[PDB]
Amino acid sequence: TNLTNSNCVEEYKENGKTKIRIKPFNALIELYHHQTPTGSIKENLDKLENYVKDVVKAKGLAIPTSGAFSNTRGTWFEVMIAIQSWNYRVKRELNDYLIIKMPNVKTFDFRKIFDNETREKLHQLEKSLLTHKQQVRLITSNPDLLIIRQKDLIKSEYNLPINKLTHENIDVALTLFKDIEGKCKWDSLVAGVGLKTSLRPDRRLQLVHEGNILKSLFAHLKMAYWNPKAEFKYYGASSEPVSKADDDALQTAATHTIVNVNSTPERAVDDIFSLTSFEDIDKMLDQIIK
Amino acid sequence: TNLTNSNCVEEYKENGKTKIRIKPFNALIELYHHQTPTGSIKENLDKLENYVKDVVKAKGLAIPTSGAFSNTRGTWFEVMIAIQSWNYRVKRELNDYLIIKMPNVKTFDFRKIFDNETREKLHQLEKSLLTHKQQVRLITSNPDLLIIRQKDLIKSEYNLPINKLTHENIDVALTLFKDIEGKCKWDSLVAGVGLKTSLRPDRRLQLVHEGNILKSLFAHLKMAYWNPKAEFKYYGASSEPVSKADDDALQTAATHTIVNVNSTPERAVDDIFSLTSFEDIDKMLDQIIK
DNA sequence: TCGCACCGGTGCG
DNA sequence: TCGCACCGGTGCG
Ligand SMILES: [Ca+2]
Ligand SMILES: [Ca+2]
Ligand SMILES: [Cl-]
Ligand SMILES: [Cl-]
Repeated sequence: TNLTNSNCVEEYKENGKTKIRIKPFNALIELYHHQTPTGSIKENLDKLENYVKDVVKAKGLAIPTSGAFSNTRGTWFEVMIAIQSWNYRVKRELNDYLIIKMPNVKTFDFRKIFDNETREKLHQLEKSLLTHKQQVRLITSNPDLLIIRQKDLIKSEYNLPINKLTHENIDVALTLFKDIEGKCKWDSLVAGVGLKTSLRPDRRLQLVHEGNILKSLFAHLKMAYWNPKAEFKYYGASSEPVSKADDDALQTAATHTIVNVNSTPERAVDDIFSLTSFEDIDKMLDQIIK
Repeated sequence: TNLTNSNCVEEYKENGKTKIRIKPFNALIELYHHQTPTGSIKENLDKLENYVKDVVKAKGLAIPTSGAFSNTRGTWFEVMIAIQSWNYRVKRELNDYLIIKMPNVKTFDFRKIFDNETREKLHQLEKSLLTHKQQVRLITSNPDLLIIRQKDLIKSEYNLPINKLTHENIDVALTLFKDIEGKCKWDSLVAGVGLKTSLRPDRRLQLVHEGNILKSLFAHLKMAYWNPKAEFKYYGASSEPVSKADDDALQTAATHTIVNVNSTPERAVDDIFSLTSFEDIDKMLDQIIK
C-alpha cells in the first residue's frame, strides 16, 4: 500500500500553482524492476495507467488529464516493443540484424544512419527539389522501429538480454540508434515499423504517408545505384483489433508506383499487425525479417 | 442569465446513468440566430466553448470532456468556413463557381461528384489496382471544401446570402453537395481545402497525404484524357498561427512528380493559410480561385 | 521557449 | 452497432 512514496508522478511549479506530471519511465521501472512485462500488452498498459491513477489518489492529488495519458501510453507501448525487439534478436541469434527504436526527427534525423556516399545521394535529391520556382521537400516523422541487416554493426554487448526494467536498461535500448550513425549502406535498411496504441480513421493515414515518403527516398536510391533487387518494406502495428476499414485504408498505394499501366502497384504499408500479446511481437518480427 | 433553458447540451441515458452531450449546431444557432459570426475566428470558437461551459454549469451538470470539445470545435470551424464560403460567391458574383462543404466518405464519397465517363475511368483504375497478387487501393478522408468551376451547376437559389444561423440555413449549406451528384466533368474540380482548428507535427501530415492522393487520382485523369493543361490544387487552412515547421512539412512533394531528373516537382499541398479573421477566409478564396 | 510525436473521447448517421 | 473525422493536452529535450 506504500503508493505514497512512488515517483511515477511528480509535482512542479507553474504560475504560483503546483502542477502534476506523469513520469512514464519511472512507472515502468516501479512495476517491472524484477521482471519485464509478459502476457497481454493492452492489459499491461491499463495496469500502468491504474498504477499512476492509484499513486495520485493516495497522494491526495488531481488526476492527470486524458491528454497526459495519451502521451504516456504512447511511450509505454514503444518501450515495451523496443525491449522485446532487443530480446528477440538475442534468443533468435540473428547476428546480422538490428531492430532499433528511433527518437524524434530533431534529436536524430533517420537519414543520419546512412554512410557518406548515400547521404550525398540524398542531398543531391534534397538540393534539386529546392532548385525550382516552387520549393519542395520530403518530410515525415521518424519511423518508430528500423530493421537493419549489416553484420559489421553488431557488437557482443547487444547479445545480453534485458530481463528487468531499470533506468539503465531502458536507456541502452533507447540510445542504440547512436551506435549506427554514419555506418549503414543504403540497402542494409530493410524495413520500418509504425507503432500506435490505437488507430482512428485519421491517424491511420499517418502510416500510409510515412511509408509513401520512405519508399520514395528508397526508390531514388534504387535508381542512383541502378539496383532493381533491393527492397524496403513498411509496416503498421496496433495494440487493438484492426478492423476491415483499417485494413482497406492501409492497402493504399505508394503513389509513384501507379503512374503507368504496366507498373506493378506497391502498397505504402506492406502489412498491419494486431499485437494482442508479447508473443505477437515475436510473430511480427518473424514475418518482417524472414 | 436564462442559460438554464438552453439546448446546446442534452441529457441522455447510458447504463442506468444520465450522460451529457454537446449539441454543436444548437450552440451556433443560439448565439448566431440574429447575425452570423464576424471578427476573430479563434475568439468565436472560445465564445462558443464558454457558452456551453456556462450552460452546463448553471444547469448543475458535469463539464464535457476535452474530447467532446475537440469534436465540437471541429464542427464549429467547418460550419463557419462553409457559410462564409457560401456568401463569398454571392457578394463576388461568381456565377460559375461553387465552394462546397463535403460530408464524410461513407455519407458521400467525393468521387460521386463526377459524371459517368469520368466515374468509369476511375473504376478502370480501381479495378486494375486490385488485379494483382498484392491488392492495392487509393483511400483518403473526404476533402473539407471542394471548389468547382461549372456554369450549368449554379442555380438562382444559391445567390441568396446567409445572414443568420438557423437549423434550416445550416442544413442547406451542409447539403449543397447533394445537388452536384453525377454532374461534374473531371476538369471542373479545380481545388480542395483541408480545414483544421489547430495543427500538430503528426496531424499536419494528414493534409499532405490527402493532397497526394487527390492529385494522384487527378494525374490519372490528365493522362486518360491526354490533357496537360488542367490543374488540381490542394490547400490547408488553420485557425492558429502557422509556424515555420508547419510550413516546411507542408512543402512535401506529391511523390509521383519526383521520379525523373527532368520532372517538375509538385507540392502535395500547394499552400497553407492562417485564418485569423473572417476577412482571411475571403482572402484565401481570392488566391485559390483567382 | 517551443518543436516532436504521442492518442483518447467524443457527435453523429 | 460502429465507422468517420474531429482536435487538444500532454512529457521531454
Ligand atoms: Ca508511432
Ligand atoms: Ca479537416
Ligand atoms: Cl525466452
Ligand atoms: Cl458584405
